[PDB]
Amino acid sequence: SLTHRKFGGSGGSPFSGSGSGLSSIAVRSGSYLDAIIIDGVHHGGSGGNLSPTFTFGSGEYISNMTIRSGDYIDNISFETNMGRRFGPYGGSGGSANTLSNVKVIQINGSAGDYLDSLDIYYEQY
Repeated sequence: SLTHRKFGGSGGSPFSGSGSGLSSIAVRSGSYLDAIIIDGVHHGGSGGNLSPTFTFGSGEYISNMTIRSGDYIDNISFETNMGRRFGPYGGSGGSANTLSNVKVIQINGSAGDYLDSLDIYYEQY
């Protein structure tokens, strides 16, 4: 069943993922998530360090995700259905929330200098 969940604060300007799906993800992070790079498109600032890009294989998707957040996105980590891991990247602030047994289909959000928020569209199993 398809649903969505917002994480983080109220600031920044809105962005969207590609629209249908999600082919690759990288982040910039320090103490917080500075940026999320979705399908090669940058959303957020130029601070922090750039992660390697995670590129989803055929039949591969985000299945479990842990996000630390307060007013911003502090940390992102995920696992896929193929057992691959991304992160954790970011700091230790905020509070943790986990999507468990999902299939993420799109990531939208809001950003300025940092990644303020994410709105994750996923199938909840």
